[PDB]
Amino acid sequence: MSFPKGFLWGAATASYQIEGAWNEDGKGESIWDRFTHQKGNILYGHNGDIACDHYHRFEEDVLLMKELGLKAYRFSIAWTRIFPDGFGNVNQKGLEFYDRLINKLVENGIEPVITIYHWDLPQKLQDIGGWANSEIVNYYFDYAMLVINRYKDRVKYWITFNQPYCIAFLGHWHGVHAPGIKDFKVAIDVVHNIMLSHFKVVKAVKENNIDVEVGITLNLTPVYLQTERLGYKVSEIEREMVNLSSQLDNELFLDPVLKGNYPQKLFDYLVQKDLLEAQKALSMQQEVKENFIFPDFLGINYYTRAVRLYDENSSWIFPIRWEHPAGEYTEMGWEVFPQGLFDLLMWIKENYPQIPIYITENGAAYNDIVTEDGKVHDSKRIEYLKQHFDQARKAIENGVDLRGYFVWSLMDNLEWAMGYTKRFGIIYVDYETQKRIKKDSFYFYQQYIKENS
Ligand SMILES: OC[C@H]1O[C@@H](O)[C@H](O)[C@@H](O)[C@@H]1O
Repeated sequence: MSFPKGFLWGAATASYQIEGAWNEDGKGESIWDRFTHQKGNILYGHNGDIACDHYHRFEEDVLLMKELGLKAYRFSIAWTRIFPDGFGNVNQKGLEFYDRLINKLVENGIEPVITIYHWDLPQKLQDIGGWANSEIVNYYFDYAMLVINRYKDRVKYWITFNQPYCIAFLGHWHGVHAPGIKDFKVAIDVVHNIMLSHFKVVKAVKENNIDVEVGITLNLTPVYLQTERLGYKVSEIEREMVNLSSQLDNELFLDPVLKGNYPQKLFDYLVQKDLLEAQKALSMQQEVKENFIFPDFLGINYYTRAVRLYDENSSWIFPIRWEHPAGEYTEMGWEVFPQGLFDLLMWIKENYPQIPIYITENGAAYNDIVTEDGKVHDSKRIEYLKQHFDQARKAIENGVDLRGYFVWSLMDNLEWAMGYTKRFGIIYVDYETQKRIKKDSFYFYQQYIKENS
């Protein structure tokens, strides 16, 4: 069973994680510039001031992509490089960088896939409440339409948002991501404003007859029951409560994007527990129904699963706990579970309308060391990729409309609050010299693309 003709074998990055040049050429301050410049937020006080210096070295990086034989390259645009203040003055030097990057990609036969928002909100917009302020929808819209209109001739695939779960909950509930806010109700407001922002862009692309594909990227976590792993009888309350908990991860974002409503079971529970105001629940349902429009593709970020069970006295917002099955784990503490990719894809196929699917991120963090001969023998990363590739092939064989696969990541980069301590690249980056070293996984992926295209 072969991968389809034209399958987009890719690699992915995000602007804040690789670009550096955080205050060059009139670039405004982002919430991640602010967050990493405050003590106690990032391991080892790492920041994205320099990162992989991709802003200056993009030409050499594109050459590595060509050598690799990528069909596509997924990256994000830094809003603050285009509108330093979020709205108003457009920065010509910002636009010129992405002009040069995109042209270089096109010259090398690589399909650009652009994430419009990958977490780096302008701090000036955060100053007025960021994603919690419904004015953000229009500011985002103007930014998105500017870049789409400028690049639509060279860029066919656009992703409105990457991982709304993180933007909302990690950014505004747990506060482990920028902007570091800790309020569940604010986080739900953010979810809603993201959905409206997304819908507005999809609508404008259709209504203005812009010939591009617009999607959104969600991290999805397939949830499994510890009780079933153990062979016990599953109680009704357990199944119900674990289902609720997994709706927070998955359905809360899939349902509005693909069906035009929020999951009602989740909302009923959140209102009952005074985690969501009854009025807001009704308004959110109505506004999403009014503005809903089906997208052109679904982007899925997949890394691992979760195993859960009922626990009446848990400190989580649902009475559930997590369990840790035996097996292999990455430096992130994430279970290596390729089967979860297959189960997830089949579950999307069976429970949602037909839609093309791209795996916009999948990869693994291992503690790479460079040998004396200047190599990186990341055989565990290779095994991780090989097994997930195989599950993707199996999903295709079972009728999933999978159209691409982007490895996270093209190169080692700043892993947000974990700093540079987590290496996901198929290319090693020595942060002292900015040298790029092709890992063994680079050559494995190169070969894999060659024999599956
Ligand atoms: O946490 C590892 C990776 O998770 C993904 O879901 C995010 O989109 C990436 O930006 C991040 O580097």
